[PDB]
Amino acid sequence: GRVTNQLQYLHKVVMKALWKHQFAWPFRQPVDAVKLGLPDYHKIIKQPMDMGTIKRRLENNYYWAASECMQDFNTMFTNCYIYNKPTDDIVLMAQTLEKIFLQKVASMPQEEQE
Amino acid sequence: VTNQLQYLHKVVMKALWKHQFAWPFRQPVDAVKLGLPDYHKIIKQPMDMGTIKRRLENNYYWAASECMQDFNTMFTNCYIYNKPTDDIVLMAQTLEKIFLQKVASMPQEEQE
Ligand SMILES: Cc1ccc(-c2c(C)noc2C)cc1S(=O)(=O)NC1CCCC1
Ligand SMILES: Cc1ccc(-c2c(C)noc2C)cc1S(=O)(=O)NC1CCCC1
Repeated sequence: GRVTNQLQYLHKVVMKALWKHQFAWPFRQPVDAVKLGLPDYHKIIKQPMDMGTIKRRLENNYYWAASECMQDFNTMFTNCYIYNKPTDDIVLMAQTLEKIFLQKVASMPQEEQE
Repeated sequence: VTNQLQYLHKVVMKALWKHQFAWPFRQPVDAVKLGLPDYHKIIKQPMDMGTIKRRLENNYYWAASECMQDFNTMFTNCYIYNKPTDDIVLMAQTLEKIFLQKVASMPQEEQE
């Protein structure tokens, strides 16, 4: 990967806002399926993702393009909607964080420049 | 009309609308037709491409982020309502990836 204007933005503007949010705590580290008593979690969710993984990937220059990092955010929220029951609080927490994500993504620099 | 909404109409909706996986999303979920009596009990804001397109055509949106949320609600409903193993979820995941890909290249400063 590399460093771009868009990836800096996703790191310093989007991720920072999401990270500090009051609903963000369950999303800051990987789902610990053992520590939460969810033996079926990895049977259902084949691609785990979390903001700590995404953050570390931004810090180590893992992404080549902004959309790659955006895909990871989407996977994180998608896993949550897919695995949990519609009425679970975590679902509402993901939706709120996801809306902030889309709002902030709308204001990202238009041309990806290294 | 803003620059961003025209991008969402001409680039994003254009790509998504004509996709081979788009057909289940082109019109509102018809719960009677699809035999899903609990659909509207679980899903409280139904959303679909036909609605989003109609809205883009009739200048309903005041901001790009408002259209983006609709697209997002449409996909989120799908993941929340359906079983993880259903094909519709796969189809939604594929469309949403294109959405995000295109959205990453949208004009940045929403000017009227
Ligand atoms: C502690 C925790 C962390 C992550 C998850 C989680 C995420 C995120 N996505 O799926 C699951 C399951 C669930 C949990 S939890 O143990 O289910 N607790 C939830 C109650 C309401 C908010 C948190
Ligand atoms: C025909 C149809 C249309 C819409 C849905 C749908 C959407 C969109 N979101 O939730 C449901 C349920 C489901 C169906 S369906 O009847 O479940 N058939 C699907 C199987 C794979 C492709 C079509």
